[PDB]
Amino acid sequence: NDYCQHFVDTGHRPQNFIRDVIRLKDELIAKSNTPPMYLQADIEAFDIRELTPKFDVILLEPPLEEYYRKCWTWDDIMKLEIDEIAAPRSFIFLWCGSGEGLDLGRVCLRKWGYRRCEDICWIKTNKNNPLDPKAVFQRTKEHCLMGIKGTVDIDLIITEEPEIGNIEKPVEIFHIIEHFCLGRRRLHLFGRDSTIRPGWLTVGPTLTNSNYNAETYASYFSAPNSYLTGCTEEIE
Amino acid sequence: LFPPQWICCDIRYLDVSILGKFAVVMADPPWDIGTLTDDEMRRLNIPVLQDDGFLFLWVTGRAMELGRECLNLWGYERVDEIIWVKTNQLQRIIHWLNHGKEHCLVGVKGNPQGFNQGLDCDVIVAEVRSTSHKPDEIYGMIERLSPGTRKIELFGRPHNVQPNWITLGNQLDGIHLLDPDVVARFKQRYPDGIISK
Ligand SMILES: CC1(C)CCN(Cc2ccc3[nH]c(C[C@]4(O)CCCN(c5cc(NCc6ccccc6)ncn5)C4)nc3c2)CC1
Repeated sequence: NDYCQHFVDTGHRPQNFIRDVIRLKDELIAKSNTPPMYLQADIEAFDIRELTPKFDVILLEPPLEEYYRKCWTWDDIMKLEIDEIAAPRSFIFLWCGSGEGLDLGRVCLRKWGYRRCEDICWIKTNKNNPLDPKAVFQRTKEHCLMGIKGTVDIDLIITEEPEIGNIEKPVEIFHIIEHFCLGRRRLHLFGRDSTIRPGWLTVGPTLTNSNYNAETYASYFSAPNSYLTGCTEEIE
Repeated sequence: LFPPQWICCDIRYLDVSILGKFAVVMADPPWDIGTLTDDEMRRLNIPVLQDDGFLFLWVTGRAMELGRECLNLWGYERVDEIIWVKTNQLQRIIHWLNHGKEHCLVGVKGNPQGFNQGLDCDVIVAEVRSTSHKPDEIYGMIERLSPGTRKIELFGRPHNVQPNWITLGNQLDGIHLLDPDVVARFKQRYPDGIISK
């Protein structure tokens, strides 16, 4: 059964035929989650250094020109000073799309001081709906690269192609990150009102409200909570 | 021409200038992650194999970065990336994360014309066979992309031999060459029929 032949014949992408798409751990994550914090900021014009403390996890979702068929070019993304707000041992999750970002985003990771350790693929089914010039094939996926600096889940997210103009990335990315148990100071750059989430600081230009206070934020991680994984009990 | 041809050899030492120009190159190298060092990989004479065409390059682990490097050194621009989702016979998926997929980089060189860009998608779904054994779907995809053209695979194994394809690899069974111009340049370059150093 050749699913590529089938796709050429019918318009059904091969991923359409993949079948089939721990609790207490989610409870432990949900218990130790800081209250959602969020700040409206124009990130190009904003000294990212006043975001403190250094973060254990950074989720970086710049608005790529290709998502639309204010955009950020990889030129702009590469000039972000991500290394200035990353904890010495920290992790980054960078959405790179499916074009040149697959290479330029790897440049960014190295520029900011990370080495890649996972390539998480968002495979987009078109069960409800049977071109870049440089493209050779139809692009049906996006990549989210995972970076580490310093010293359960699989690397695939399968969902239906969102409606045109919908740029949301699948919420499953957050479950994957949180199940790694990498620390509690978590930053989502270029999030939206729709992505605000307990356990996360969201910064982005389209947010409509802010509640961020650097001292209140640092509050949540003072002793005896400085080094928690976010997957453990609350320290009584 | 048309039927499968192959050459058992060490790809490090073979003079691939005898083989001519190809519309498609596919390589599945033994990255050091009988392997080749990064320098050995950087030094392979890929650039002579093509003037205008595509390169399909299987990558994994840090070869994801290194393969991009060889890809650019050899003179290609990476313009696509195929992923093969690994399933069992029931279409379910088989360091930090478990891996459900293998990656194959797509590089373009020159300006190829007359190829049918856009017929397949960049995701393959297919069953796993032997360890290190690639899905036949890639040959179907590559055929629709550039039908009837000469293609060469590097580091293939005996099951990989295909019509329109010359397969190179050190576990193939001897030499099997049918293209006349290739037989000719082979005999000229290797009269006593041996290939070392
Ligand atoms: C689609 C994938 C899943 C397929 C598997 N992929 C990884 C993978 C796994 C197993 C492989 N098995 C071969 C065929 C080869 O024959 C095996 C043995 C050395 N091969 C050479 C090596 C060579 N020079 C150096 C040398 C010579 C002699 C002794 C030591 C070193 N010259 C010609 N062939 C190459 N490729 C493989 C690729 C991931 C994607």
